[PDB]
Amino acid sequence: DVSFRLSGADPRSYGMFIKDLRNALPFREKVYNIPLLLPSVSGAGRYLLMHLFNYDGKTITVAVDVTNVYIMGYLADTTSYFFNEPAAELASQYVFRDARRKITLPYSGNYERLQIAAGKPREKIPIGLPALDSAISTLLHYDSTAAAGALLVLIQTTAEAARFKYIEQQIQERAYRDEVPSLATISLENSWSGLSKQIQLAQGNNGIFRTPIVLVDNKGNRVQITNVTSKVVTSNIQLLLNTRNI
Ligand SMILES: Nc1ncnc2[nH]cnc12
Repeated sequence: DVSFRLSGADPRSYGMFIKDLRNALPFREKVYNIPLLLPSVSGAGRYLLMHLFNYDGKTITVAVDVTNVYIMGYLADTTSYFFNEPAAELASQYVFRDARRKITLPYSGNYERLQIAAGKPREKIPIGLPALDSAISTLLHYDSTAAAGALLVLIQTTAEAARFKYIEQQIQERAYRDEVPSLATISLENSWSGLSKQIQLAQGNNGIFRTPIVLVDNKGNRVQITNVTSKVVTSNIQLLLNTRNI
């Protein structure tokens, strides 16, 4: 289980929470020195539980699928809430079985459906650690419109920060002030499967990508990633989505 408490949270303890989250995800192989996540894990062993405590010390417990870092649902007080999709429903068989009631959220867990329900695209939703604090507080008292925007903050400050060191950095910069994500953060979020597939395919091709991935960089310009020598590969991506699961 990993745990983060926002009271006392500073860029450094956050950096540490994100290092422990990565560290808690099982892998048997490293492809180009990046952890390759497992193709499947069975049952209960498929879910990591994160305890998040907001500044006032209230907690929600989020269940994450360890094969692809997907947030499946969460428990607030005595109620579990799960995304409306098959994988979240399978997850309910193993986690939060102690909750007095189980509520299925009107939407599934991907960004398209969540932005529709929340009302804004995520490039207009400020993220940071004050926004994570706010998100926890929202999720404690059900409201499904408000839960959609809070869950967009929650995904980006935990699962997306574990996947890319750049997003973790970005959230460390927003430790005392929220700010909308750069377009580089949106691009990276959207490319994880692609990037993961081509680094794994690069293995039998001299570290060269069979199809290059285009990203927006820091300075907002289009940039083609073509082999594993790239800074995106050497420094930025931290966990690889197994090809079996793409
Ligand atoms: N529900 C989710 N959990 C983690 N990463 C995601 N990316 C998009 N939706 C996500």
